[PDB]
Amino acid sequence: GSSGSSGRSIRLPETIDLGALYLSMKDTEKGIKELNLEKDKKIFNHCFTGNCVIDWLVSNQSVRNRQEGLMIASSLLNEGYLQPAGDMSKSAVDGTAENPFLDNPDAFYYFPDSGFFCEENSGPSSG
Repeated sequence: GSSGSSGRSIRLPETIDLGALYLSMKDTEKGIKELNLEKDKKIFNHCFTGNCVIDWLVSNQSVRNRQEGLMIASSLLNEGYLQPAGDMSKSAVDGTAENPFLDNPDAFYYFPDSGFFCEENSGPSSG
């Protein structure tokens, strides 16, 4: 255990700790549910959509509304708690945007701990 906060103002909710939050999402029943979708000829396993993440925070009484979860969800991607999956969010976390999160149902995300494995789905060719 080690504490010692510093600074004039605090953007993030001092009453919360990203680290502790990410743990709640790791839960099977008290965490964010994942799925198996295929994009850009690639089936990402153990991947969840954006919206799901945002809501998951609201339902857990972590935020007041979606927008509110935008910060918590965005920070998770800045620290590493969340990993982008798809040229969609990927282009964001790389682009010049205060928040890498897209709070969109088309944006996928995976945990750095969850057994994430991407499989390239080949296509039917001729000859």
